[PDB]
Amino acid sequence: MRDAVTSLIKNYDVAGRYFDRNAIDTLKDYFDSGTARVQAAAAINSNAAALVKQAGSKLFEELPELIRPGGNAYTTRRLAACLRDMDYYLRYATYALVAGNTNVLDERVLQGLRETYNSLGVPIGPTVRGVQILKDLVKEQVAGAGIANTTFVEEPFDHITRELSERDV
Amino acid sequence: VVDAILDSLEYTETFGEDTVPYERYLTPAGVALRQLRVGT
Amino acid sequence: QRPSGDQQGLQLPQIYFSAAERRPKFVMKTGLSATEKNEVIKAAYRQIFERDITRAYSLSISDLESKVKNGDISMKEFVRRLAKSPLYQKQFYQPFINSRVIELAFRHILGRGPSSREEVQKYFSIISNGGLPALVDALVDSAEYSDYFGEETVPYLRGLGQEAQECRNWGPQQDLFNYSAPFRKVPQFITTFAAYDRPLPDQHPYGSGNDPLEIQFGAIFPKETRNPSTSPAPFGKDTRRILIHQ
Amino acid sequence: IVTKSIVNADAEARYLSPGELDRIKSFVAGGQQRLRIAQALTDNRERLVKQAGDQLFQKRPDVVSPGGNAYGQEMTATCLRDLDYYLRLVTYGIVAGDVTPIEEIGVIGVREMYKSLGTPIEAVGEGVRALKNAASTLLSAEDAAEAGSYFDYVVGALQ
Amino acid sequence: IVTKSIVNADAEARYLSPGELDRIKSFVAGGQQRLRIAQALTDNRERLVKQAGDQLFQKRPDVVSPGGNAYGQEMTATCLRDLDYYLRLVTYGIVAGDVTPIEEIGVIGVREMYKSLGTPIEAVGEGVRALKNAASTLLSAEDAAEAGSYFDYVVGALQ
Amino acid sequence: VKASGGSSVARPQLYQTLAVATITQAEQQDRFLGRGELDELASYFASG
Amino acid sequence: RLFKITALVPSLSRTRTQRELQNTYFTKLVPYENWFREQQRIQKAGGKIIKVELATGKQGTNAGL
Amino acid sequence: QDAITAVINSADVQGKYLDTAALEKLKAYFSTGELRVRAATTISANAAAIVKEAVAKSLLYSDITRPGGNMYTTRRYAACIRDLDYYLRYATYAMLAGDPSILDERVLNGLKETYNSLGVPVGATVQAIQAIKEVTASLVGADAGKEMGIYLDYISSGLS
Amino acid sequence: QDAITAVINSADVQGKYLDTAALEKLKAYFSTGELRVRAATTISANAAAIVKEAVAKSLLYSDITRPGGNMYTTRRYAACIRDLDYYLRYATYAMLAGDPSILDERVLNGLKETYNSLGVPVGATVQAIQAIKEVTASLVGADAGKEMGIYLDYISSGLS
Amino acid sequence: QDAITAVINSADVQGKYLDTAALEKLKAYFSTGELRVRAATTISANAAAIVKEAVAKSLLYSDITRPGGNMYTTRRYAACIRDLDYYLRYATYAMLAGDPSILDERVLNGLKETYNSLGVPVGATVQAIQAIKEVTASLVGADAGKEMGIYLDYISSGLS
Amino acid sequence: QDAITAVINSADVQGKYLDTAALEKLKAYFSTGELRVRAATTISANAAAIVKEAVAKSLLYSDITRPGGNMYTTRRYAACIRDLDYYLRYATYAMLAGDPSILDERVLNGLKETYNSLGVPVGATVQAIQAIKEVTASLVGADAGKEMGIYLDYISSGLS
Amino acid sequence: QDAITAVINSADVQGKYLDTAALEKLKAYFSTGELRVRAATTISANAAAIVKEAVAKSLLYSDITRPGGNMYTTRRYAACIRDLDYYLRYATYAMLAGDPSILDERVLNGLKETYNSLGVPVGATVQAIQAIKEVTASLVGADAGKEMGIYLDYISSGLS
Ligand SMILES: *[C@H](C)[C@H]1/C(=C/c2[nH]c(/C=C3N=C(/C=C4\NC(=O)C(CC)=C4C)C(C)=C\3CCC(=O)O)c(CCC(=O)O)c2C)NC(=O)[C@@H]1C
Ligand SMILES: *[C@H](C)[C@H]1/C(=C/c2[nH]c(/C=C3N=C(/C=C4\NC(=O)C(CC)=C4C)C(C)=C\3CCC(=O)O)c(CCC(=O)O)c2C)NC(=O)[C@@H]1C
Ligand SMILES: CCC1=C(C)/C(=C/C2=NC(=C\c3[nH]c(/C=C4\NC(=O)[C@H](C)[C@H]4CC)c(C)c3CCC(=O)O)/C(CCC(=O)O)=C2C)NC1=O
Ligand SMILES: CCC1=C(C)/C(=C/C2=NC(=C\c3[nH]c(/C=C4\NC(=O)[C@H](C)[C@H]4CC)c(C)c3CCC(=O)O)/C(CCC(=O)O)=C2C)NC1=O
Ligand SMILES: CCC1=C(C)/C(=C/C2=NC(=C\c3[nH]c(/C=C4\NC(=O)[C@H](C)[C@H]4CC)c(C)c3CCC(=O)O)/C(CCC(=O)O)=C2C)NC1=O
Ligand SMILES: CCC1=C(C)/C(=C/C2=NC(=C\c3[nH]c(/C=C4\NC(=O)[C@H](C)[C@H]4CC)c(C)c3CCC(=O)O)/C(CCC(=O)O)=C2C)NC1=O
Ligand SMILES: CCC1=C(C)/C(=C/C2=NC(=C\c3[nH]c(/C=C4\NC(=O)[C@H](C)[C@H]4CC)c(C)c3CCC(=O)O)/C(CCC(=O)O)=C2C)NC1=O
Ligand SMILES: CCC1=C(C)/C(=C/C2=NC(=C\c3[nH]c(/C=C4\NC(=O)[C@H](C)[C@H]4CC)c(C)c3CCC(=O)O)/C(CCC(=O)O)=C2C)NC1=O
Repeated sequence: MRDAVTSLIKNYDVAGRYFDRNAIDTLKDYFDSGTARVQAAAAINSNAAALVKQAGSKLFEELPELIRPGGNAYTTRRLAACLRDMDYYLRYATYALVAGNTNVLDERVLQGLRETYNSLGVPIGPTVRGVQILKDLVKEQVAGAGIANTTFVEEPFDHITRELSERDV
Repeated sequence: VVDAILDSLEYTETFGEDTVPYERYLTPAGVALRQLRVGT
Repeated sequence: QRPSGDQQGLQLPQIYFSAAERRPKFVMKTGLSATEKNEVIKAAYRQIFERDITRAYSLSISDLESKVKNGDISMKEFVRRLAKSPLYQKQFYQPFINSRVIELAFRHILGRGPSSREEVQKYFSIISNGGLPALVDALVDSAEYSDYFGEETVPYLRGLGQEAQECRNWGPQQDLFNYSAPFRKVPQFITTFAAYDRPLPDQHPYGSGNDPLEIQFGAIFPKETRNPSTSPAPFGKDTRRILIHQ
Repeated sequence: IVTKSIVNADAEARYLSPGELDRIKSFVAGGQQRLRIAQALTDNRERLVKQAGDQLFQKRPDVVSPGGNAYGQEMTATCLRDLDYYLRLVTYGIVAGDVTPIEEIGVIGVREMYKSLGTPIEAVGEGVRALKNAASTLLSAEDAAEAGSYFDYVVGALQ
Repeated sequence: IVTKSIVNADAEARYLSPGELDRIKSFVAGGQQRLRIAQALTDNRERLVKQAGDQLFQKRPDVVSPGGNAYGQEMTATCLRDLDYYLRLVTYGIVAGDVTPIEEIGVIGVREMYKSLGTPIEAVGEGVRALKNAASTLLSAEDAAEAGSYFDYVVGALQ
Repeated sequence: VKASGGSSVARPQLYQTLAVATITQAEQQDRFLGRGELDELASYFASG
Repeated sequence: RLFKITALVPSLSRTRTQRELQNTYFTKLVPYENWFREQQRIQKAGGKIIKVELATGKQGTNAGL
Repeated sequence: QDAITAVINSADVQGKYLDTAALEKLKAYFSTGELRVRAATTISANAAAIVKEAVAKSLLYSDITRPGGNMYTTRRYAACIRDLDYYLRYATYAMLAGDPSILDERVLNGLKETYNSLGVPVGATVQAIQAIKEVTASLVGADAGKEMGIYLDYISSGLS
Repeated sequence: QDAITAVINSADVQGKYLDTAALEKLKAYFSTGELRVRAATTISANAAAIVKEAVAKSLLYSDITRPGGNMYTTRRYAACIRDLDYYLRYATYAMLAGDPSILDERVLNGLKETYNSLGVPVGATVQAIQAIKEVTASLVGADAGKEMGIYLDYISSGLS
Repeated sequence: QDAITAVINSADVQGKYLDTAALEKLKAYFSTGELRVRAATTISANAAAIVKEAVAKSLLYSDITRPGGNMYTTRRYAACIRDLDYYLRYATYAMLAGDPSILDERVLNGLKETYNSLGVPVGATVQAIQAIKEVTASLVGADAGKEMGIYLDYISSGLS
Repeated sequence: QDAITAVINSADVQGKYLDTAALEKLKAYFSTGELRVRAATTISANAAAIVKEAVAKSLLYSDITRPGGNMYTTRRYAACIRDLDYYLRYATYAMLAGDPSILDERVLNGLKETYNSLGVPVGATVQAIQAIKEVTASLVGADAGKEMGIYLDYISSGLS
Repeated sequence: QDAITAVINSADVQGKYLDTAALEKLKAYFSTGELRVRAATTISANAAAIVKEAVAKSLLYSDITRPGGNMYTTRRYAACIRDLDYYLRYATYAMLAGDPSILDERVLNGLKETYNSLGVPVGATVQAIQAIKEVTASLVGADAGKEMGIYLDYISSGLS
């Protein structure tokens, strides 16, 4: 797992050279973004458990078949597993918020996701759909407590999407 | 499948109409086992 | 809550665990009746060698049973003295390469498959510097062993119902928990874990078993069935392989 | 230092505890001083390798002696290149704030490498000590303390 | 059979599943027939040992022959005492409903005992078969079936 | 994700059922069912 | 060279894992170079070490263990 | 291979002549060949109707044909119909041969490799082959539907 | 899985209550459970005699137990007895469950992979399972021997 | 793939319409396309000069072009120029697409396999791609040189 | 396996007694065991010096130990020394056994899979094993260096 | 490659001109080419007689041509004759080139993979190549039979 400061160290270590001006420029970018990132992560951490419940509510508002016979969130035994997967996606999105990379989502979430989801019969379309109910709610919560520019909050959920994506183009 | 392989343009333009076919490309593993052995 | 660096912490809900195949968990207790010790001993044999060595071949160490029945050495000591043994070396240390021996000794003792790349790096360094008894000692003494089996519980498999599972080793652990696990002979864990960080390989897009050999005659492919060597990687639809051009 | 807290809270099933968020916010605050210290050690590298080779070959003349490893111009150039590598890893550890990306590249297998190269490790430790002394002369007091931090980690690691 | 279900549900952390409670209730119902079968085998023991020795020494005369183990009055008395022991353990297994308290006393180490006594185990199996035949003649059909159950377990165990 | 591993199917039980659980207890100790593990299902199939 | 040790290791984390809650008090023999890391592991859990006793070994002997 | 060719091979690798058990096997095959041929004819009648009914039973109106599913793109729907037609056709060949070796040689050889490479869901494929088996066992009768379901369950078991 | 659990699952995935066809299936299972239990008891009686008679029928005095064969070494003979005892025991479990899913889940999962890895002959295994089926159908009667032979032929068909 | 096509795909696999964040991504791409096109034009101007300057910076007068090195034979020097022209051209394509997927699909697919098969030194290739990146960042300016160096460092990182 | 155990196995699978050719093979092994043991002793003397001289001959001062190479990181240098010590130790075991089966069973089993997974260069490994072979053939003499080079070239040929 | 081409390559990769040791190697090759050509002519005379005598020495009247052996089927006997003709022909090419690289490039490349895939016995192949070597060393004389046996033993050693 690589940080936003350690990924530069890997990129500059494979060439064997020292720090130059451009890496110092992106480090200044990360270092003035960090104070806002910590506050956004505290605001998302505070109301996370209710975010999961409202994400479940809007996810079942969207596609009715998720809570119907031929679905996967049928009983509570199969409902609690979908809700803890919502918990997992929010947790590693906050990890990627404080890290500033998408390498945490790559290395710890997305790497065996197709194998488990095809193994258990779990769908993928409603999963990324639920990921984005989560990020709309998280955008609302970050915009509530201060922080004006919310694109760094916006990116890790979309990266999780683009790798869970069944690419057809 | 045979008719579509020989119907194609990448056959007629490279080999031609009167050349016996011959091996032109190999896989990277296929050259790893070939060249890199005890007598290179 | 695992106690490590690269392993992740997970939570399985309490509902999901109840609706799963529960397994018998044989504690030692050294005082109970005459069959109820032999059941625990047969369980230690059935889990450490993946098939019971007696009733099936009828050869085993009869020296160590006489101490486990009494209570001289506990189960964490008995598993240790059973693994670094001449009997276990003939079946699991002698056929396989060290990187496959590490994963099979993870299944026999810890009851799981390797969780990270850092895990197999450290345990390969340990088996490298000290043989199989150093690996057995570093495995039996751990935090993951003693939190799970303590001193007396015979080791047991932990699939997708017993404890929460992670995505990253789900594929290889699903094939490790099998009777047909000690025939792969090709290390399924270090290969996948170090193919994760690296880009794609040069194999055929429809699996690795499609690539024939190139020796003037061909008609020869690695069987999916003869010796598994399974490594499928997701290729897109606009790929292009790289070719050497004689 | 963010990867440290992330894998630290990741082994547990809990989130990042907000004391860890406080330490990340404080590191984010100190990052500007870290970047200035790293640039000051960056632009003055050849002075530091020169004075480190000075103080080392004054301290231990056996690398200069023909029985030692660093005998001749090629071997002494490889020696100063090793000191350049360690100064580079020290600047990486100064930016990262925690010694993981420097131990991962310079510490974790160094004893068997230098053993199967023939060189003694104590002379390398004295070379990093000379680098620490020269950078202590180059920087201010609060900068030399924070540089001698990671230099001290390397000196303790090579022993 | 209650200890079987109790240690069976005890290896698990679960309680006794109510299907096991159903099998315990059914065994509790059949216990009266079990007690009558055990008393009928109890009071007629010497007939069963006599007819078992009859059918065995008619079947295998080598124990009678002086090279065999059961040669002479003392050795043949020890032989019929062994058959008495096995009939006693069969009555214990008839009462207990499951073969644990008979295997714990007569089966679990019998092969090495009879090997280091010199006696063949197949003759002991034929003796328990003769006991099963004599008890099948002594009992009714539904009683001889349920006795030949545990006698069958002993015959399979000694082989 | 760049590479992958070998998935299969996973069939976890949706609920504990009696007459799979009592088959399961004999599987985990690889014996035939005992003299009352039969006798439960004997009464169970009649009380069905 | 084996030691006879009586010890007691509470995990302090059974309530969030919902484990078997098996006994944590044992009297076991441990070999010579093994008791080192056993010592260390028992101290990792804050476990009390009641009594360390010699089972096998004469102390002060150099060759032959 | 056949059942005839398997019997001849098993008699050949011993150097054995055709004993009476092998003649029993061949005469049982020559008895069952009647309904084998009739079943193969009526399965060759309406294979497209069987595949249509099977996807309407199992795969349609799920999330699989919704966006995000593996059958969303229309080339992927056509590939799904192609794979199900393959399973039905090779099960017909294995039913008429009376030996599942052609399934092992031509279908089940490198198929899990391909389906894990492409990300094809395996359980939905198994349920689709199950729906194929139910539809053709209804269509052909029970007596030949047993032998059809044996090779379709062979494909389903080797796929898993 | 059971036949009961399969009926409950098939009623569950539709969201359907227990209709009369499912009650017919469960009542047929509750009718057949009598001979199911009696057959399982008498197969558990003399499993070793069944395996002994099966190897004496099929595998003994062949080239397989001669040197060069796969059953020449005595550990390989013991492994052969172990595999046949496994087939008989899991066929007993599938007979008492009334559903062959445990054969698919516990026996037939990766078995052809293992038998082609070790070089185990498959046709001799199929003939040994056939001899097992004939011996236990003689021993238990025809009426339960049909259901025993169904799951033993399921193992034989999935093995091939 | 594009950045446009990646945004459309990420919106498609959820079944989501184009929300405002995706419109922000597309409008940022439509803002940056100006300097993207101008950078691609001036890189297409003098690609041969860039490759010449890069080998004169990194690879020339080393031991690599001496006998024993991998660039000693003149066909190997021509193959070196070909590989560097490939890296620059595909980095130009990935810069104008704004998405590095074509590098993963067309260059970085089986390249370490080839370079370890032929015995090509990897570190010298990484330093040559680094010299390419420095030369084109000097030639195009800093503002487009950042985006050029991102994909050239992507090739360098995937190669290692 | 041994040469003794291979001779016994080849005599066993035929059911053959020990004929005179097998006794010739065993007596040739009992003749060569003298220099086998002496060679194994002096190779066990200074294995670290052999590995040091081999990396100083082949791998050092190349691009492999430079950044970008596979031996740049110090844990990768330690892993390189570990792999070369493995090759020398298992070649010593195969030399003293007189049969290369332990190389096939313990080293060459899944090694190309690992080296293509990690991106380890194969040709540099082959040249390092070649330098190992030259150093130990110089150190032990020509007469035992032939048998050492046979198993080291066996590792090199199976690796390629 | 040749011995000439190997000498030229070894002089080329150093940038060295043709020194006197290389001229000694080429003049030794030009001395030995006489008997090389004469040996190749008389081996090309009666290759079929050599293969016939070799199978009559080693492989015939064994269990290998009996049923159960790998040469029982007549297509497998023809494949055996083809493989032995290949070994003799490529050994003739390597004898006339004076360099075993064509054996490594064209025969010994993926041959153990093929022979372990098909289940071909390796030791019987080694003994057949040994009988080939004895027959052609008798037929050509000792002085060229040494060089023929060197490359045939090279094939035998690489096969094992
Ligand atoms: C309230 C007086 C009545 C009632 C109301 C109710 N239920 C829900 C939501 C759910 N109910 C379930 C139910 C089950 N899961 C199971 O496994 C079983 C065992 C057979 C049952 C009954 C589930 C999974 C949900 C959540 C998904 C859904 O909407 O169905 C609601 C909606 C609550 C909300 O808005 O979040 C309401 C109003 N159920 C009762 O018990 C009363 C009769
Ligand atoms: C909810 C949005 C969707 C859904 C979810 C669902 N998931 C499961 C089961 C599992 N999910 C996981 C997921 C992860 N494990 C990880 O380690 C990570 C990265 C940190 C992830 C994302 C795992 C391992 C399981 C298996 C259970 C376990 O944890 O051991 C289920 C249960 C399936 C069943 O039938 O039992 C469900 C229902 N399903 C939906 O419909 C939503 C689209
Ligand atoms: C190597 C030294 C060594 C010894 C001796 C040893 C003995 C030993 N004997 C035991 C039991 C026993 N030991 C005996 C032995 C005897 N009782 C008698 O009446 C006779 C006088 C005597 C036999 C000559 C018996 C009868 C038991 C059975 C108690 C039981 O298990 O219920 C037990 C209990 C558990 C078990 O057998 O498996 C141990 C540990 N362990 C050792 O490590
Ligand atoms: C960034 C991580 C990293 C480290 C640590 C590293 C060490 C390293 N030191 C080397 C050599 C060397 N290292 C030294 C070291 C010294 N001179 C002395 O006397 C002192 C003991 C010490 C330095 C003051 C010498 C003398 C050589 C040449 C030895 C030889 O040629 O055998 C070499 C082999 C030659 C080379 O490829 O450079 C490596 C790989 N390389 C790395 O990439
Ligand atoms: C309740 C559990 C239990 C068993 C099983 C048991 C067996 C037992 N059988 C014994 C002897 C014997 N057992 C037999 C047995 C036989 N005669 C034959 O020919 C047949 C093979 C077989 C019976 C039909 C004989 C002949 C002896 C005397 C052997 C001797 O004196 O060496 C002895 C030694 C003498 C004694 O102390 O009685 C024991 C302990 N004891 C037990 O407490
Ligand atoms: C529950 C389902 C199940 C099965 C069947 C199973 C089989 C199995 N059979 C094996 C070996 C074997 N299997 C056989 C069996 C046979 N070879 C023949 O010639 C006969 C045709 C056939 C016997 C009827 C033999 C001879 C071996 C020995 C190979 C060896 O160990 O060297 C092995 C290798 C390791 C070991 O036995 O302990 C496994 C895992 N595992 C399972 O979990
Ligand atoms: C007994 C047979 C056997 C071998 C050989 C073996 C090799 C092996 N080499 C490895 C790594 C490695 N192997 C090498 C070796 C090399 N790379 C190069 O550039 C050189 C050409 C070559 C050294 C001569 C390196 C550099 C790594 C480090 C990769 C990494 O860990 O990041 C790994 C990954 C994990 C680990 O080292 O601890 C294994 C398993 N395992 C075995 O059981
Ligand atoms: C130029 C180097 C080269 C070789 C050697 C080569 C061998 C080769 N031998 C084969 C088969 C075979 N190879 C053998 C040979 C043997 N089996 C035995 O029992 C004997 C020990 C040995 C003969 C001396 C046999 C019997 C087969 C038949 C297998 C089959 O086709 O069913 C096949 C499978 C397809 C085919 O023959 O047409 C190949 C490719 N190809 C090559 O390009």
